[PDB]
Amino acid sequence: RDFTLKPKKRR
Amino acid sequence: SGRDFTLKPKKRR
Amino acid sequence: EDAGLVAEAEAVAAGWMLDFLCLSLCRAFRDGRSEDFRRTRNSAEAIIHGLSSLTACQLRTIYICQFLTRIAAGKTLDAQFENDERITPLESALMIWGSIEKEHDKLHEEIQNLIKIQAIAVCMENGNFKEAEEVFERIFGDPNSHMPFKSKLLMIISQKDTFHSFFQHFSYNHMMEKIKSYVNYVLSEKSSTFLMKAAAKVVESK
Amino acid sequence: EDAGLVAEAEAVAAGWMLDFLCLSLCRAFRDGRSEDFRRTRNSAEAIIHGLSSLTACQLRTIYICQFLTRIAAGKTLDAQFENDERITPLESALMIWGSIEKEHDKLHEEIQNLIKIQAIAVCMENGNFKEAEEVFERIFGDPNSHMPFKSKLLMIISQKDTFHSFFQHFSYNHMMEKIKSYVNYVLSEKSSTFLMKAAAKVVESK
Repeated sequence: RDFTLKPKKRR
Repeated sequence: SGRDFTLKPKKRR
Repeated sequence: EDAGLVAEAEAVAAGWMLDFLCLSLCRAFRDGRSEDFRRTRNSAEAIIHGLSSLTACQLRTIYICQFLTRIAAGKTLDAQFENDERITPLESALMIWGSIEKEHDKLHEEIQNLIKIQAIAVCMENGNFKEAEEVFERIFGDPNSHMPFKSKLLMIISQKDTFHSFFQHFSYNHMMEKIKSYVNYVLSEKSSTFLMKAAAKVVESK
Repeated sequence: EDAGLVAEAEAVAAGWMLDFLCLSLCRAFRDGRSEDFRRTRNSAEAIIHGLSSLTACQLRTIYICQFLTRIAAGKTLDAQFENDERITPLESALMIWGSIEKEHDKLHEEIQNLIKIQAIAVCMENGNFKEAEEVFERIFGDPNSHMPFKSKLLMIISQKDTFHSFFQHFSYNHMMEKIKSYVNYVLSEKSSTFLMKAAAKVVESK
């Protein structure tokens, strides 16, 4: 849905 | 194994 | 040991999920539900990547999922499904069609020839007359010359006829509905698989 | 009709797969199997993304899966888990920990306070002292912060002492053991779910 488990590589 | 099979392609072939 | 019995149980449930995600992918492909096809494809690819070892039956299921993805992106020429950058999606779907363990009957031969014809027609309706000539040789060229219209396609490429009537008779849609005719066969062949079966029983009583 | 009952059947199977992949994620997290955790995470991502609606029971399951993915990447500061670019991995799990509809018991407070400490300690195991001060202000200026160590933490930042013995007592290891204790509690709550109990019976007699 609008839920995320994987991150992106620049915070 | 299972990691060798892809269902999604890449952009700009 | 309790840890070993868990790993085998997860590998069993992973096989149940792969079969179900194949039904959902086949049904979304037939029904033309594009967004449900995109989500089911992502779920199938993640479960496949999670499998440590494959059986012959599971490899057949993975190739069915792969075949539907290249066919769905048959007209998307800038999509790269293989490491070789020169393999068009319809060319990739042709290689998988010859790898699925299945009957090589009349329907299989009709779908294969329609893929070969449309692999060139897709390049024709984009101005890529050079790539259409390259696709023609990787498929036909002079391997063993096992096709009648092999010479008729060559001239159409030289015609640079972007929209030829021959491509409309052996159309992209005629290839689609014959694949969906086979998809309906796979939909019936696997309809008794565990996960979709128990899910159907739950809905029947409700 | 058939299309409506199919959509309901695919929703029941999707809920079964979420509970199973949640149990597999907690088990790989507890055991420390990083590669299996990475693959089970990707499978849980797409299964959750394919769910249209969510029940209150499934919402808690997603939060639990979210909580483990960010604790597993707690020391990776540049890993952005939220659309909000300022949320570090540990303070993202801190928001999820308060979002899970669960018992706010003794173990809940210990995990919460240890996350708040390590959210700053992780920023100071590197040379990111500016990020540590900005994490402290986001978690603790006023007044939702009844932690007595608010004064000691604010002082440790301006010490530049990375190997501070305060962080060796409230360490990342102590935070992991408290979370793995809760993971074991979750691991036994849904160890009797449909998909896992079905696959277990297939292997148990095998």
